[PDB]
Amino acid sequence: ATLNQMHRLGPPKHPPGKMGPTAGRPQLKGVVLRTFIRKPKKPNSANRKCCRVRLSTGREAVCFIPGEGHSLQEHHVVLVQGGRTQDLPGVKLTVVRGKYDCGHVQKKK
Amino acid sequence: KNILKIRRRKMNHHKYRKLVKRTRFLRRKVREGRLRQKQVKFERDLKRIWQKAGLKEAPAGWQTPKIYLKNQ
RNA sequence: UUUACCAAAAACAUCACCUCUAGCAUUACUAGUAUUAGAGGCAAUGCCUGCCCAGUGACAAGUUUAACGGCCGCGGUACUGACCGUGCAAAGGUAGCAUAAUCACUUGUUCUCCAAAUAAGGACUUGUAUGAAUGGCCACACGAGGGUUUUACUGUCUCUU
RNA sequence: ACAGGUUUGGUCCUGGCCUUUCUAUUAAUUCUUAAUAAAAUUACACAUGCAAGUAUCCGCGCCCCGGUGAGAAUGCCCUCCAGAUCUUAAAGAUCAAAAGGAGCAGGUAUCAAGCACACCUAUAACGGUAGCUCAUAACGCCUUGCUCAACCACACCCCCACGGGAAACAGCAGUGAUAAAAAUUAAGCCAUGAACGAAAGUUUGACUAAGUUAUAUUAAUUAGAGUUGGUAAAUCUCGUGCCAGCCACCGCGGUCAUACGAUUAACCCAAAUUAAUAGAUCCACGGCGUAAAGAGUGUUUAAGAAAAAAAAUCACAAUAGAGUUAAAUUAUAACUAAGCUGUAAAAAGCCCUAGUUAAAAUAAAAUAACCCACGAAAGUGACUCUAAUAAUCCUGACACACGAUAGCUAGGACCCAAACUGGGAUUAGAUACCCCACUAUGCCUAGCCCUAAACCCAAAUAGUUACAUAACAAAACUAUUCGCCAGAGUACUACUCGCAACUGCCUAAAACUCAAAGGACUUGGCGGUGCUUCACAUCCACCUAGAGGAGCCUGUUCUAUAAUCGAUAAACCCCGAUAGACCUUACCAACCCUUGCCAAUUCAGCCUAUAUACCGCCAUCUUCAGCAAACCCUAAAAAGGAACAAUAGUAAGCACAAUCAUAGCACAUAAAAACGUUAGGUCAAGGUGUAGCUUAUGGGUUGGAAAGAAAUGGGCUACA
Ligand SMILES: [Mg+2]
Ligand SMILES: [Mg+2]
Ligand SMILES: [Mg+2]
Ligand SMILES: [Mg+2]
Ligand SMILES: [Mg+2]
Ligand SMILES: [Mg+2]
Ligand SMILES: [Mg+2]
Ligand SMILES: [Mg+2]
Ligand SMILES: [Mg+2]
Ligand SMILES: [Mg+2]
Ligand SMILES: [Mg+2]
Ligand SMILES: [Mg+2]
Ligand SMILES: [Mg+2]
Ligand SMILES: [Mg+2]
Ligand SMILES: [Mg+2]
Ligand SMILES: [Mg+2]
Ligand SMILES: [Mg+2]
Ligand SMILES: [Mg+2]
Ligand SMILES: [Mg+2]
Ligand SMILES: [Mg+2]
Ligand SMILES: [Mg+2]
Ligand SMILES: [Mg+2]
Ligand SMILES: [Mg+2]
Ligand SMILES: [Mg+2]
Ligand SMILES: [Mg+2]
Ligand SMILES: [Mg+2]
Ligand SMILES: [Mg+2]
Ligand SMILES: [Mg+2]
Ligand SMILES: [Mg+2]
Ligand SMILES: [Mg+2]
Ligand SMILES: [Mg+2]
Ligand SMILES: [Mg+2]
Ligand SMILES: [Mg+2]
Ligand SMILES: [Mg+2]
Ligand SMILES: [Mg+2]
Ligand SMILES: [Mg+2]
Ligand SMILES: [Mg+2]
Ligand SMILES: [Mg+2]
Ligand SMILES: [Mg+2]
Ligand SMILES: [Mg+2]
Ligand SMILES: [Mg+2]
Ligand SMILES: [Mg+2]
Ligand SMILES: [Mg+2]
Ligand SMILES: [Mg+2]
Ligand SMILES: [Mg+2]
Ligand SMILES: [Mg+2]
Ligand SMILES: [Mg+2]
Ligand SMILES: [Mg+2]
Ligand SMILES: [Mg+2]
Ligand SMILES: [Mg+2]
Ligand SMILES: [Mg+2]
Ligand SMILES: [Mg+2]
Ligand SMILES: [Mg+2]
Ligand SMILES: [Mg+2]
Ligand SMILES: [Mg+2]
Ligand SMILES: [Mg+2]
Ligand SMILES: [Mg+2]
Ligand SMILES: [Mg+2]
Ligand SMILES: [Mg+2]
Ligand SMILES: [Mg+2]
Ligand SMILES: [Mg+2]
Ligand SMILES: [Mg+2]
Ligand SMILES: [Mg+2]
Ligand SMILES: [Mg+2]
Ligand SMILES: [Mg+2]
Ligand SMILES: [Mg+2]
Ligand SMILES: [Mg+2]
Ligand SMILES: [Mg+2]
Ligand SMILES: [Mg+2]
Ligand SMILES: [Mg+2]
Ligand SMILES: [Mg+2]
Ligand SMILES: [Mg+2]
Ligand SMILES: [Mg+2]
Ligand SMILES: [Mg+2]
Ligand SMILES: [Mg+2]
Ligand SMILES: [Mg+2]
Ligand SMILES: [Mg+2]
Ligand SMILES: [Mg+2]
Ligand SMILES: [Mg+2]
Ligand SMILES: [Mg+2]
Ligand SMILES: [Mg+2]
Ligand SMILES: [Mg+2]
Ligand SMILES: [Mg+2]
Ligand SMILES: [Mg+2]
Ligand SMILES: [Mg+2]
Ligand SMILES: [Mg+2]
Ligand SMILES: [Mg+2]
Ligand SMILES: [Mg+2]
Ligand SMILES: [Mg+2]
Ligand SMILES: [Mg+2]
Ligand SMILES: [Mg+2]
Ligand SMILES: [Mg+2]
Ligand SMILES: [Mg+2]
Ligand SMILES: [Mg+2]
Ligand SMILES: [Mg+2]
Ligand SMILES: [Mg+2]
Ligand SMILES: [Mg+2]
Ligand SMILES: [Mg+2]
Ligand SMILES: [Mg+2]
Ligand SMILES: [Mg+2]
Ligand SMILES: [Mg+2]
Ligand SMILES: [Mg+2]
Ligand SMILES: [Mg+2]
Ligand SMILES: [Mg+2]
Ligand SMILES: [Mg+2]
Ligand SMILES: [Mg+2]
Ligand SMILES: [Mg+2]
Ligand SMILES: [Mg+2]
Ligand SMILES: [Mg+2]
Ligand SMILES: [Mg+2]
Ligand SMILES: [Mg+2]
Ligand SMILES: [Mg+2]
Ligand SMILES: [Mg+2]
Ligand SMILES: [Mg+2]
Ligand SMILES: [Mg+2]
Ligand SMILES: [Mg+2]
Ligand SMILES: [Mg+2]
Ligand SMILES: [Mg+2]
Ligand SMILES: [Mg+2]
Ligand SMILES: [Mg+2]
Ligand SMILES: [Mg+2]
Ligand SMILES: [Mg+2]
Repeated sequence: ATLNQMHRLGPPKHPPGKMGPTAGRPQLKGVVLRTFIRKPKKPNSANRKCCRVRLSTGREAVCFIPGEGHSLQEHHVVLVQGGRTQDLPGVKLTVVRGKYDCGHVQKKK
Repeated sequence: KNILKIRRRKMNHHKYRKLVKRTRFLRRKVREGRLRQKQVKFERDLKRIWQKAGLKEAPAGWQTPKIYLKNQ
């Protein structure tokens, strides 16, 4: 704008970050509620294996299971991370595989 | 063209008016309830002034008028 | 204000709002004259007061519901039915509100209150028998009205002296 | 940033999102050693040990080092220094509490007013004024250590600890609970610093030296991880078949996947490699007609800016009064007629109707106007008069006064118009378009409401036509300003504040979702748009003979059968068939035969799946005039490229045309008919790509089919 105007409002500052689903934490603990399946957005189609967890922050959320095949039951603990699924609406949480009651997707050799 | 921005507004306005009719009296209840919180918080704002200024009672000649609940 | 002597109220009245009737002179109304005066209605304020003149009145064949009064079915459809068929009506019950001082079912369902509530308050609600001046809905102040909670208090009571 | 990917059939423009760089934690996969550094979830609770002693008494010391970041917008910077303490022949000096301000200092104005927050008296605690702060951010609310040879703050909680809960590791180790977060209940005062000491010296979980850890660098002893569609370094064969899965962005998988799982080759990091979360970095000295952005108008306060010119007139329709009425309409009378009104066409409606002749009230103001005045904007154009258009003239708010229509309140008005509602049609329905009524409502007086596409989407005031074309449109710019704009929705929304509003106005978010949303443009295609010219068996008008009814022939479609396939809108339906009793024959029912036609072949044979893998043949637009290489132009080029008193186009090729055939001409018919379109038709003419079958999906014999309850297309023969 004009100078006086740029003086009245000062310099531009860059806005502090909006935290993700994990709320600033790189991973989180979780306890499963019900395993189920959800349908992808339009141009492509499948059915993905998905889960519901409670977190140490007390909040319940939808998280996703990467890989094919798994052993997941209620009350099983998992480590979750901030990977966002492109396929599904609003599923921003992903179970890290290889820790706790989720072992690596089993080799077929 | 630009109509397509404007058309949105039109629908988005119309769909509002409809709501405001159906939700109308519900909205009156909530509104008048909200003035009923208003006038009260006004009151506390003044009572806090006596009780900070040390006087127990309100100053002489104070009825503390209702502005927010004013009608007619 | 009311049943003098079993009812003081949620009845009546009432500011307000509304209809109808009246163009005028020595006893009422009135020594007035339509912003007036009579016959009523409903109850201030605030938001409102939907559709119906076929019936019965009323007025002047025609007109009137802030006059008496009314304000629907029976099937088919994505558990529900926006949609469709068809009939009947003068119109087909809206806005609200809702288990109510509202036939029954009925101690409706649920939430709060309590150790426990057929109580009380909040919701939900087809009430097929709510509902708009035979007024509907909120709201202030008010009430020897009618219910429920808490404080405090006690010979009400344990349980009497 | 030297930038890159990502909106569209495509091109620019605007514009977010993402990648490529560097750092820190944790995790998943791996990890040989040593060296240097750094070690940290948790102002949650703390088992056990230790962290203050020294010294002839007294005394000196005992959050000093050390810990932590809980709290507080705290504070950095800069004056000014009390007091503690050191030195000493009394002033030097080290910290520096408190008190202060040139200046700077987290977000939020949807926190806009705080509520005694000031001063005068030197009189000596009484009186006297009415102030102080604040849109240059007062008063709040939220979150936070730090500007780093250090600084600030806390020490179990009640900011402060007299008292109260209650029984304190935010000293070093270690331990529960919790968290994505995991060092030794280790050794000495030997070096330094500190505490005492006259002094040897004593103590010190400060510290020194170790010990534990891939957490970061160095170095070798040590090789494992990620990737290979694009951006972005690098791929082969299987498997799977919109499934299982994958991706940071675009996206990949629907039977041939370089994107998935697994190989193979490779690429790039390397004792590490990837993933996740935070940082560092990242807007606008850019912009505001059409893209997000100039508020509906004017004035002023604050606060700014400035050479000289900067008051001339209506070509006449500011505003507010008071009076007036020209054409029309209508009350309501008098003649006349039975009809009048209304649409594409009709009904309804009115016949207290229509025509003509008379006539006030209310309303509204032909022509002049092809004008371009007035007003700040909204606005203002029938007539006359009264009042009257701020400013020696830059800008200026949330303050002040205005503001079309519609709307609200009260009192009048009502010729006409008219939401609404009620009839009538139109229609599957018509809550509408079309007709008939008729109301609020437009009109006057007072008071509100304060919104418009209030738009000329172009801010005000000086200037200039110099530089210059994103695109379009109203050509391009400086200078001083004021207002405004940080992806798209969510949103003229939710909460807030204020307002004669209480379905209102104003001001105005976020969770969530997406990878776009948008401005202009280009070529098509289409248009129940307008205009011109046509259709020649061709749409209407017109001519002739038929079909749909009947019988029968034949083809489909359903049902029927153990019992083919294919075509199936125009462009299937006497269709591949110019031809099924066996055969043809693909089919079903049984039976039989396994180098099973050939010169040879771990080889033959397959009317098995794919016509959306194709060649061949064709249909169709189409009896349509174009289609395409080679060039050349266009203040950019997606693309377009003609005018004959011609303006940027030239072009061989191939269609059409021309010639051939119909036994001479001419005509007509025949043929011809490019490019592409319909993934149009056919793997059953045949041939093949890919997949399958191989004592069978192959090859033979024998017998069996094709029945009609219907439904229909086409024909033939008729009804004389
Ligand atoms: Mg991911
Ligand atoms: Mg919308
Ligand atoms: Mg509210
Ligand atoms: Mg009595
Ligand atoms: Mg009495
Ligand atoms: Mg009594
Ligand atoms: Mg009432
Ligand atoms: Mg009563
Ligand atoms: Mg009647
Ligand atoms: Mg109802
Ligand atoms: Mg209710
Ligand atoms: Mg009952
Ligand atoms: Mg009833
Ligand atoms: Mg009524
Ligand atoms: Mg009644
Ligand atoms: Mg009664
Ligand atoms: Mg009743
Ligand atoms: Mg009262
Ligand atoms: Mg009472
Ligand atoms: Mg009483
Ligand atoms: Mg009383
Ligand atoms: Mg777009
Ligand atoms: Mg595209
Ligand atoms: Mg387009
Ligand atoms: Mg993206
Ligand atoms: Mg680790
Ligand atoms: Mg660590
Ligand atoms: Mg502690
Ligand atoms: Mg410290
Ligand atoms: Mg520190
Ligand atoms: Mg502040
Ligand atoms: Mg100081
Ligand atoms: Mg807010
Ligand atoms: Mg605070
Ligand atoms: Mg903090
Ligand atoms: Mg304390
Ligand atoms: Mg104490
Ligand atoms: Mg410790
Ligand atoms: Mg301590
Ligand atoms: Mg532990
Ligand atoms: Mg020790
Ligand atoms: Mg060490
Ligand atoms: Mg390492
Ligand atoms: Mg290293
Ligand atoms: Mg090794
Ligand atoms: Mg490459
Ligand atoms: Mg499937
Ligand atoms: Mg394959
Ligand atoms: Mg990739
Ligand atoms: Mg792969
Ligand atoms: Mg920049
Ligand atoms: Mg521009
Ligand atoms: Mg925005
Ligand atoms: Mg403007
Ligand atoms: Mg303004
Ligand atoms: Mg506006
Ligand atoms: Mg100047
Ligand atoms: Mg006037
Ligand atoms: Mg007339
Ligand atoms: Mg006509
Ligand atoms: Mg008629
Ligand atoms: Mg004109
Ligand atoms: Mg004009
Ligand atoms: Mg004058
Ligand atoms: Mg002037
Ligand atoms: Mg001016
Ligand atoms: Mg000015
Ligand atoms: Mg106005
Ligand atoms: Mg009006
Ligand atoms: Mg009125
Ligand atoms: Mg009227
Ligand atoms: Mg009249
Ligand atoms: Mg009329
Ligand atoms: Mg109608
Ligand atoms: Mg139709
Ligand atoms: Mg039409
Ligand atoms: Mg009328
Ligand atoms: Mg007007
Ligand atoms: Mg305008
Ligand atoms: Mg305009
Ligand atoms: Mg204008
Ligand atoms: Mg505007
Ligand atoms: Mg705009
Ligand atoms: Mg301006
Ligand atoms: Mg210039
Ligand atoms: Mg161009
Ligand atoms: Mg947004
Ligand atoms: Mg608006
Ligand atoms: Mg609003
Ligand atoms: Mg405001
Ligand atoms: Mg024909
Ligand atoms: Mg034709
Ligand atoms: Mg026939
Ligand atoms: Mg026939
Ligand atoms: Mg069959
Ligand atoms: Mg067949
Ligand atoms: Mg077929
Ligand atoms: Mg076809
Ligand atoms: Mg075909
Ligand atoms: Mg034929
Ligand atoms: Mg045969
Ligand atoms: Mg065969
Ligand atoms: Mg097929
Ligand atoms: Mg084909
Ligand atoms: Mg086919
Ligand atoms: Mg072909
Ligand atoms: Mg040509
Ligand atoms: Mg060419
Ligand atoms: Mg070209
Ligand atoms: Mg010839
Ligand atoms: Mg010829
Ligand atoms: Mg031909
Ligand atoms: Mg030819
Ligand atoms: Mg041709
Ligand atoms: Mg096909
Ligand atoms: Mg073949
Ligand atoms: Mg083959
Ligand atoms: Mg065979
Ligand atoms: Mg046979
Ligand atoms: Mg037939
Ligand atoms: Mg014949
Ligand atoms: Mg014949």
